[PDB]
Amino acid sequence: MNQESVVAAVLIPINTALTVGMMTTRVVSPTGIPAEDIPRLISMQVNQVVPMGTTLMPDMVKGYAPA
Repeated sequence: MNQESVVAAVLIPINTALTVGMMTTRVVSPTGIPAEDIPRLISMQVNQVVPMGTTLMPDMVKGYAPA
């Protein structure tokens, strides 16, 4: 029951295009966006200032959506 969740590998500001070099996978709680959405978050900007280490949420990304 330990699924890797997207984690701001770096200080991700608001309305900031997400990249593969900005996010990361880590077993954080609560478990947010799946590491499988990492490549789905790319090109997508955040709707909030997400600090480095702050789990990425689905309601914390613009134009985002599950798959």
